[PDB]
Amino acid sequence: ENRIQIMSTIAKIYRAMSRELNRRLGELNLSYLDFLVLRATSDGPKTMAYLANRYFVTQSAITASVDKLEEMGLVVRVRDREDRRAILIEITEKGLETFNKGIEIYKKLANEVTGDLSEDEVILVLDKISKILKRIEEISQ
Amino acid sequence: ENRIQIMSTIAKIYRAMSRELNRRLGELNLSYLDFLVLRATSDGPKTMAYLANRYFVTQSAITASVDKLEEMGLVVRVRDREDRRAILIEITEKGLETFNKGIEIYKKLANEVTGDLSEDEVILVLDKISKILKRIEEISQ
Ligand SMILES: [Ca+2]
Ligand SMILES: [Ca+2]
Repeated sequence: ENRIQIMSTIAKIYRAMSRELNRRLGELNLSYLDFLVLRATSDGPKTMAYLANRYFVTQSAITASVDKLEEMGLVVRVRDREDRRAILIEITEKGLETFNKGIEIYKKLANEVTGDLSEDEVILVLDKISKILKRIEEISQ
Repeated sequence: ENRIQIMSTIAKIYRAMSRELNRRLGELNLSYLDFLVLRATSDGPKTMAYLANRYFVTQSAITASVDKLEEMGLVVRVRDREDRRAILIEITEKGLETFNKGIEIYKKLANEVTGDLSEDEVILVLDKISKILKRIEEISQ
């Protein structure tokens, strides 16, 4: 019924958004996934395992995105002073600058799509779907 | 602010749901995408182009899913009596039976994740995000 429609509508929204975001982020020379790696590392270094798990993508996909971001000078691979094997992906100043640009593109698009909604409506939906996310995350992992 | 959180929460929900659905649908010998092909063809034959576009996946991905579904006897490729090139993917009786089983798995999971919400809340969110979907679809294509 409605509970099923809520989830399928959520899925359709994500697909359309991801498609438009890849298009708009293309001007920053980034794909939606590349942007996600930047968003994840913008607040602290992340392990490649974390990146693949958090955003549900293959390790080869993350390796591909990280390699690209590294070539573009947006992130760097940091190794432990002793165990150089344990690797963290750290964002660069340039990476943060590009990320910030990505955020504004995301922000602009989000305003457009949520247009028909008032600040109140927006907040109502957010509080609610936030409970859905908490549950699926508790169930899926 | 909140408009950005709404979209990112929607994205996180989809990823967690898609992951759990692939797990649960695995018992029906299906992946989330296979289920989507069945859902799309359950109400009428669909072109492979439509399938790839509607669910934002590559044509090679759809070809892979359709080939599998065909081997499993869940769908068939129908050719025009004259132009045998124009191909439609039609669901089979067995395909509909499996689809129906998939729906119940989807339905069960949707009830769980939307648990903290009452029928009213569920409906409120649905009416709202439905407007978001209408807009992004108008913008993305
Ligand atoms: Ca758990
Ligand atoms: Ca348009």
